Amino acid sequence: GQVLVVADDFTGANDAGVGLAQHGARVSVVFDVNTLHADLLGDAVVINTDSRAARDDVASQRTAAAVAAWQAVGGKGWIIKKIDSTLRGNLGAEVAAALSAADVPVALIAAASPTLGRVTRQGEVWVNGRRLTDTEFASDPKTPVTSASIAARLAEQTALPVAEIHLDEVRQANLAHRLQQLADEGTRLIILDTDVQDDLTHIVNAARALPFRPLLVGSAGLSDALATAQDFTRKTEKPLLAVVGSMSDIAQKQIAAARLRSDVTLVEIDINALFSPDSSTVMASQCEDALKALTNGHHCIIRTCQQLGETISHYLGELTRSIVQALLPGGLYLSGGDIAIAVATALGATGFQIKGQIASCVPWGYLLNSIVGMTPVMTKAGGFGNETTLLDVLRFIEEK
Ligand SMILES: O=C([O-])[C@@H](O)[C@H](O)CO
Repeated sequence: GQVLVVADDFTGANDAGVGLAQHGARVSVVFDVNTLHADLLGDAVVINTDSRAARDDVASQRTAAAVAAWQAVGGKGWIIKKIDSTLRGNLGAEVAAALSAADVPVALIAAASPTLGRVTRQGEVWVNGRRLTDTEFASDPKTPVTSASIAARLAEQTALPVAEIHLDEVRQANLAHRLQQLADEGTRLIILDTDVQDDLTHIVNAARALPFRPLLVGSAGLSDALATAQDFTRKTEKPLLAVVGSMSDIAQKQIAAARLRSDVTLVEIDINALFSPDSSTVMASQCEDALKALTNGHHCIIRTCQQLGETISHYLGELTRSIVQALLPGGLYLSGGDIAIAVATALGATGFQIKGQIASCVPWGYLLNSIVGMTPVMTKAGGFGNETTLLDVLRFIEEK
């Protein structure tokens, strides 16, 4: 389930890394292949061969050495040779080297990044409406681009047999069978069209259906599709604890948006149960549920489903206090205002030091003199925000 990215430059390495991290990977750029070891392998390793303007033989040697070093410490999973979307550099030498080191029958070259305006049509790269050779990316200063044809570029440095699969054929349900056919026939480099990001999803699904893991070759688009397909477990060390008593439509939508995530757990508070005699045992249960979510790296959303409001706010205050004593969390989000005040009071707070605001409607700071110490606390009034407000709060806590 491990990924190796071998990129030919600084920005390519970073861009691949970012994409992996965004999809839940533990990912690092390792500066010298000589500091690679088994513990660094989970989930992704990125090597920058800094070889775009190097001699072809040097580029080849570095690329192969990166793959070999990863293999030598037990790397197993997927290898992506990150190339320039605009086809600058030692493409053929580096792809051939990576394929040799990978020791599998084929490389899938799916170079497009449609969300960045790079597509592959009939084997040629187009950038924002022009063939690549009618763009700037092709006028030196260091590394000319003499063809928009991926095959033609490759052939400057490698004579490995190639085949192109154009868009209509790419989109067929039998793509994996076609990849297998070409492999069996001795084709080594398979060059695939792409117009939209879904095409890259489809190509990676086909790659995953083969009895070996092909070498992958592409730019940000393919890297993102690979990262997505790995389905990395989303977790955070210090997750948000959210406590929401708001029954507004927008609160439901905000929670629903977070609920879509695999790293979010809801603890639902049946208002009816508050009047039952076993209320305390149920609260103990809800406390346990929240602890289990938070300690296993899920954000935890506690939400309900005159004096009624006060009964509910008091209960949520006591549940929150119970969870804090039982413990984390990375942050505390309280909504609406009645909940914010009831919870603050239950935690012994004397005030709220305001540092700023998230998403134009979520004040944040620290409670003063409370049992949550310097845990960031966020509040939101009932009715405020948009469908992504709570997602914005999750991101805030993830980043700090
Ligand atoms: O693929 C791209 O366009 C970028 O990663 C570029 O190669 C960075 O120099």
